[PDB]
Amino acid sequence: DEPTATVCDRWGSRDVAGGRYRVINNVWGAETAQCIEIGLETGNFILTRAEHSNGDNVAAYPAIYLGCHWGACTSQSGLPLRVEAISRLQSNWRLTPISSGRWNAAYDLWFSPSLTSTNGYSGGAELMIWLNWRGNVMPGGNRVATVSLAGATWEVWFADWDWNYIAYRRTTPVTEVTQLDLKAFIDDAVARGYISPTWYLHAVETGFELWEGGRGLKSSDFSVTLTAR
Repeated sequence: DEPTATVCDRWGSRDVAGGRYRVINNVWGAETAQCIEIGLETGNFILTRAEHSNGDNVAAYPAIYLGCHWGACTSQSGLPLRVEAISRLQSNWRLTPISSGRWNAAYDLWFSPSLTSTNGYSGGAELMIWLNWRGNVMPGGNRVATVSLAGATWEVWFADWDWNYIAYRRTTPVTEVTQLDLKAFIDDAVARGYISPTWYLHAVETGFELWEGGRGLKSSDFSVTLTAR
């Protein structure tokens, strides 16, 4: 049994896996209560409390990440790194779904033309990869395409906000990915004109966007492997 911490602060976080990843409670869109129980070695986490009821606005995105999330960096992440300077990028993840609430299980990658992210990613992009969900929750923006990438099929959604938002929603849900080729999504977004290849990738995250509820969702077995050109 690995050591755990129970984090309930709206902006609470823990370094995990010797500093390689970081886990964030990240209740960014509401004041409703949420706790996660975090395994300090693996970075595995489970929602032990989630009282969100936020209409059609995301209340929270409890998540684990490699890289720099609003200027808070993990240890020796190799990011930020320019998109054109990435050779390979893959990730493992396993999620445990629940039978209630309105939520998704989704990667969230953050880009911008700047080398720093302390002030966020305006003028850059956010690339999501939705693997599972409940409650007919929808990506931002408009559906623009359907695409074969990384060994599966995806809906492509795009919004033009302060940053470019691109979401890939899997055509059928899964509970795990093994060596998911994240660069395939990046290169598709570049080809579409949604990400500039001279923008930096700052952070590779995954977690659950929560609109309503969430208790019992679990994130396990996260890994990211990045290779620079």
